[PDB]
Amino acid sequence: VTIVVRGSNKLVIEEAERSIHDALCVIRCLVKKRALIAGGGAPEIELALRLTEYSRTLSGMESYCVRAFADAMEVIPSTLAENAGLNPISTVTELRNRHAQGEKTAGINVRKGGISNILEELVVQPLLVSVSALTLATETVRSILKIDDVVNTR
Amino acid sequence: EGPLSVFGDRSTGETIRSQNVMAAASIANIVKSSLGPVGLDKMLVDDIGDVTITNDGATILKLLEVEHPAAKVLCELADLQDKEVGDGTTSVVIIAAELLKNADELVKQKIHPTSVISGYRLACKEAVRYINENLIVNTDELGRDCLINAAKTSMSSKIIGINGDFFANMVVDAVLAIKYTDIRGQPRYPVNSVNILKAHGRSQMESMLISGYALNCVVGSQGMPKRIVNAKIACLDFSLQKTKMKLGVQVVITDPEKLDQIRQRESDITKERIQKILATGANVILTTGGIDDMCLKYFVEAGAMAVRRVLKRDLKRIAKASGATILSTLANLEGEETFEAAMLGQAEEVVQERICDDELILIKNTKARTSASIILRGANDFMCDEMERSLHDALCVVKRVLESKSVVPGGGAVEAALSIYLENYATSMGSREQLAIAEFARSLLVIPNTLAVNAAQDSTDLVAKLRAFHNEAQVNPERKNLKWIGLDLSNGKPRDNKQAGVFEPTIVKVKSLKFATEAAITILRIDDLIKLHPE
Amino acid sequence: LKQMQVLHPAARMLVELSKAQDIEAGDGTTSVVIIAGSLLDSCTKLLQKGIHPTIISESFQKALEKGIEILTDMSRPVELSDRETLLNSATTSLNSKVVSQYSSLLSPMSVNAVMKVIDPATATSVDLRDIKIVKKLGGTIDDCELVEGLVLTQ
Amino acid sequence: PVLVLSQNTKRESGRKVQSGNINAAKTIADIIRTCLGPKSMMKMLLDPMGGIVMTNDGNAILREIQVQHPAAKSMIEISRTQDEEVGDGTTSVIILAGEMLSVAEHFLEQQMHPTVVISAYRKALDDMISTLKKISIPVDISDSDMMLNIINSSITTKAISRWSSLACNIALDAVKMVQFEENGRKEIDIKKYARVEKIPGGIIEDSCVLRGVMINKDVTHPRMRRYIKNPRIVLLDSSLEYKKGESQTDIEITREEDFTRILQMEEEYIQQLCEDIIQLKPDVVITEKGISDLAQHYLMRANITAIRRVRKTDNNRIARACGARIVSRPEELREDDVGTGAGLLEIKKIGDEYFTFITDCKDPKACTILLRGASKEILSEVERNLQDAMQVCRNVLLDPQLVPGGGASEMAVAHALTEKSKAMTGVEQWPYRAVAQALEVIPRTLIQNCGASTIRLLTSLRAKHTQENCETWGVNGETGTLVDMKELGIWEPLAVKLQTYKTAVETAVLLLRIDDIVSGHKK
Ligand SMILES: Nc1ncnc2c1ncn2[C@@H]1O[C@H](COP(=O)(O)OP(=O)(O)O)[C@@H](O)[C@H]1O
Ligand SMILES: Nc1ncnc2c1ncn2[C@@H]1O[C@H](COP(=O)(O)OP(=O)(O)O)[C@@H](O)[C@H]1O
Ligand SMILES: Nc1ncnc2c1ncn2[C@@H]1O[C@H](COP(=O)(O)OP(=O)(O)O)[C@@H](O)[C@H]1O
Ligand SMILES: [Mg+2]
Ligand SMILES: [Mg+2]
Ligand SMILES: [Mg+2]
Repeated sequence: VTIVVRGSNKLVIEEAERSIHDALCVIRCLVKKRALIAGGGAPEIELALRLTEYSRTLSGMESYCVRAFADAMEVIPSTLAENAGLNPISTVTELRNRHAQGEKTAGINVRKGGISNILEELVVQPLLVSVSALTLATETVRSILKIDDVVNTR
Repeated sequence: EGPLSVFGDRSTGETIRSQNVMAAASIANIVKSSLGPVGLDKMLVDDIGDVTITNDGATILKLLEVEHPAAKVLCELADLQDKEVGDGTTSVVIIAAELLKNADELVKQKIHPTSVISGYRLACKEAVRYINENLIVNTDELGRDCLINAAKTSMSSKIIGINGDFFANMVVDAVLAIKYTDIRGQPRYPVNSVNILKAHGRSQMESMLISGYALNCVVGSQGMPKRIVNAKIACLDFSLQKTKMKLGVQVVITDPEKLDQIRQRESDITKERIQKILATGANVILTTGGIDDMCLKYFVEAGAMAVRRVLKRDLKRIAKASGATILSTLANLEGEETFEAAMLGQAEEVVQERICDDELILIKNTKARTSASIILRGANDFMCDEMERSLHDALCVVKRVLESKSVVPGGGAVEAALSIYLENYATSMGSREQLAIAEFARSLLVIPNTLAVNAAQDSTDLVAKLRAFHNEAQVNPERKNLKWIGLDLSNGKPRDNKQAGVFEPTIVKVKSLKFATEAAITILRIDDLIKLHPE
Repeated sequence: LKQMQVLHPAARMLVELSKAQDIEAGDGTTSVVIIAGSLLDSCTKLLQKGIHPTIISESFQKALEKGIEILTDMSRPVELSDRETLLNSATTSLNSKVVSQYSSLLSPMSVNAVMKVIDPATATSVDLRDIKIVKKLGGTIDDCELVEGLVLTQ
Repeated sequence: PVLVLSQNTKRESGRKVQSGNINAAKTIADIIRTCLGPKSMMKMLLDPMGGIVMTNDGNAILREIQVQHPAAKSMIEISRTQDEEVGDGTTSVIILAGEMLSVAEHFLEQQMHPTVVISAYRKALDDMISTLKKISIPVDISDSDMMLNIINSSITTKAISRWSSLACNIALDAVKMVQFEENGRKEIDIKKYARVEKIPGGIIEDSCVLRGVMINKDVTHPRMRRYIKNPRIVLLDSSLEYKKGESQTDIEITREEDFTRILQMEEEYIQQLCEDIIQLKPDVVITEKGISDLAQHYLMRANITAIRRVRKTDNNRIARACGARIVSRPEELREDDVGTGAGLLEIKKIGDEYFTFITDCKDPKACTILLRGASKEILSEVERNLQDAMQVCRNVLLDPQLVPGGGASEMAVAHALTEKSKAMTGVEQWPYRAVAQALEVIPRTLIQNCGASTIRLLTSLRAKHTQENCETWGVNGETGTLVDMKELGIWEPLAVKLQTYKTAVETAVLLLRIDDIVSGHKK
């Protein structure tokens, strides 16, 4: 099949082509793994909550590190709250409070300007995207932690 | 900086936004003085001393050197408007710049750019929908009057302004002479098939329309005739020179007695071709290739005209008009070469005319189809070039009017009506898109303001009068006919422009609005610039 | 990340990270870099407290192993015969770009393409070289179209 | 860094641009206005190659000047367009354009928009044309005395007036010998068949027009005759020698006899070629290419005279004069292509150089003009004057109408416009009169060059033209009095006046529409 892309400028044509490629790759990801998950920052906040709970179980220095991992997952919701002109502290606190007492599909609604169920707004994404992102990020950090020198060569 | 070793320069935040806006504004300020029947022209001089006189937005923006991207976007916008439609290349830049300025005024307040973008899109869609109520069907009017008025309106503000009637009649006749007979689902009018030639000399009122075709070429030799009454025309696409063998073939001689008969053959083969052409009664032969001096003698003796180095497109137009057939070779569906008399065109007269110390060729009254050409006279070369550029606009406008049977008033009636309607319609949204729609409506109002300012009139009072009249038109249905009162610039008062005869195709307005909105949206989204250092 | 020219050797790895995601998913190229940066930021306090980098790496691996399980437990199965879910996923992936306003035109097309190239009964992956994108200047973004045939430029 | 948007382009706008354009145009007009009328003085100019131009023609002055302001370039261009279109009047057009542009800033400085001035000028041009056509006078072209009078009136201003009765005759004859009708009804007076040859020395009174042509060539071999009474002439476009083909020809020989054999065949070729000429029994052979020595041998054996390497233009003129036509293959030479209209072929020496004259033609349609004189500069000026005279003759032959000179036409048109303008209302009344009063700069200048009182003569002439039938009164440019052009006899063609007025008005209209300038924009 062929797609013909039209536009009034070269730059907008390039951006349109990139966007169409994004959508095509998303559908391909959905084909690869028949699984769906809720967007809008819900996975990150739930991950932070559950890892904070899990940290209490562990004992020793390891516990501290796990807690740090959890605190590094709330950057995505906070950013989503900042870009929309919302208050990040209140928004993230409300997200955590609502995720800690039941329903796990809460998220940031920019149309409503607040916090609400995310499936009612019909924003979803594949699971492979999140899983691959987390795995690659963790592997890259582990690789970076192994370095202790810089040498200038020819 | 410190972080992000980039060996470039980075700008972020309102700063870059403001900078971008200023760039756009500058471009508008270059052309704002060339809009309307009162605006004047521009002179451009390069580094070596060539002078170009023009008031065409596309030409000015193409000849300038620009390097800020936010201005190159507008330059390409003007080029696209020229390609798609062919008129209104100055108004679209003004509209886009004003939209960008009014949107930045809101974005300086804590209004998110996405809301402005959505409001702009909604306003553009609704304005395009509403314009289809201001239409006039040209078949309802008398067709010739509508066409003449459209052409004369397009021609105003150009060097051929006061001569609007003469050139309007010429343009309408030339366009009607080119109408082609398609499948008959819809007729088509292929403009730029009408040749335009320039020759300085007599006054511009001595420009002529030729019912036929005009070639900027001269006869091959001074011994040939220079006028044929009943013309039989053969069009060729190959050179008539003494034959040479191709790269693969070579001559090796071991017996001297066989040399001479070879050297004759090279001079004979081509002759045997020419006779085949001349045996069918052909008088005029046109060739895109060259003709040797040895071959010109056959035409000279036979009493015929031969023209060499004819452009391909001119040959295509001549062959299509006169009914002839273009031949790249004489070979047929058998092994031999023949020339038949059924592939000859017929013309009622062929002349070589003299114009201001040079010569050119006229082919008059072709029989297969009608064709046209225009010869433009002026004081010098700059004037003639400006007239050609002006005439192209009128030809394109008349083509658009004929293809799409609808016209729209001019002078600023559309802008005032749309501003009133969109300002009224913005109340129903009741959101942050209301502000964006109101700014769209207020930005549409820059055209009548510029028109009044260029005429050195009171812009504020005149625009207020227009808005009051159109407001009284939108309510109180018994006065619906006030939606056509435009603007009169030679006296400074409104006047009914539909009866006054100021018309324009609706496609101009539609495409200008769409393209301007797209450009404003695509520029309104940038919040960070990174400029890398040269290598 | 590719169009800039990052000079630091560490920052020259993050770009590669994004590349990897583009190969695997085609979406979430920004989120992976954000997450990597946040983890490396959180590592500083642990380094100051006297933790050894090896312990940090092991704890990050443990946290990743728990997070994958949590995310998998979040998910929800989908079937390719439901076009509404595919449309929702595509329009979610498409509403962050300049062409969001044209989503009601670009969302179905994409889906259509992916359903005209694969065999849904046995599809295990998609070849995107079977879909050709042609860029043509002129018009507006509202003029993109889907051709079930052949398009040539010469 | 240096944030820029247009890369060092220089922009100017406002009233300063209009004032600068008008000032530049007036400055251009100021250089020339001393060269109008029968009392003009010459100017000498130096060209970049070291020569000298001592001239009086307006175009010859303007085209030798380098300038930067675009308005001056426009003025020079209109000068050269006037020169090309009609050939005369390249001084009055510049002065008229300058005056018409000068009388406009008075309205521009009184907050009046340029478009109003443009409309007024365009309205006035049509009335100028109609009034010019109203006072025209027809001329009979079969009266030679009247034609000589017109040509003389055209050349009383230039430097060859001291020999006017000579030059006039020359000009007339030349034109009458080139008027030519051919297939169809197309008549032409093409001036590429009237060649001017200059030979320094002698005296100017020996200049003449030959019934024939004249070339700078000599016989190929000394034994050829240099004096033939009634020659038959064939013209060739090819070379009488053996040349190579172009089909990548090679020869491989293995036998003793082949080499010499090949060298013989070439000669045999030449022989048959020469025979194909001798079959027509001619006396003169003219070719544009070379001639081999063996061909000269054969032709001399056949008692022929040969010339080599004549230019294509000279061959075309000889063909048109003697009555032959050019042939490129001798095998296709007929009797109809042999020219028998000549009456003498002679070869003389003119100051250590050989020249060939083909003269005494029965009815030639091409001619040559032989000029003698003191040096090169004088002959160049005489050539320019002869060009002016012949162009005037052609113009009068293509359009037999006449209008009075000396300023009668300008004052008549000005009076007509002034009388017509009092029937109009509105602002456009005032620019409309201005152009009318801009037509009085032609008589005034004349008076200033004669050395008379312009303030009294102009008002006397204006009062004289107010009467009912005085449309032919003007200024005697040699004494400084008022005289009727009927008795003085200064008449000029209508085409020159029409072109002058049209070009001047259109140049003013073009220059009134500029509003800003942009420079240094890299193409
Ligand atoms: N006779 C007239 N009266 C009032 N307005 C006019 C008249 N003729 C043209 N216009 C206006 O001039 C504008 C077009 O200006 P123009 O110089 O042709 O540039 P462009 O059409 O390329 O934008 C149109 O908006 C039209 O309304
Ligand atoms: N309508 C929406 N409301 C709230 N969040 C959204 C919406 N659409 C997309 N998002 C969020 O935007 C995030 C990423 O968007 P995007 O800018 O494309 O980053 P990336 O390219 O890394 O995916 C996703 O996590 C998703 O949850
Ligand atoms: N004897 C004369 N008396 C008065 N005016 C004359 C006389 N001869 C020529 N003129 C005028 O001189 C003008 C010609 O100007 P001239 O110096 O020849 O250059 P140009 O012909 O290029 O203007 C004509 O308008 C003509 O009326
Ligand atoms: Mg226009
Ligand atoms: Mg994304
Ligand atoms: Mg003169």
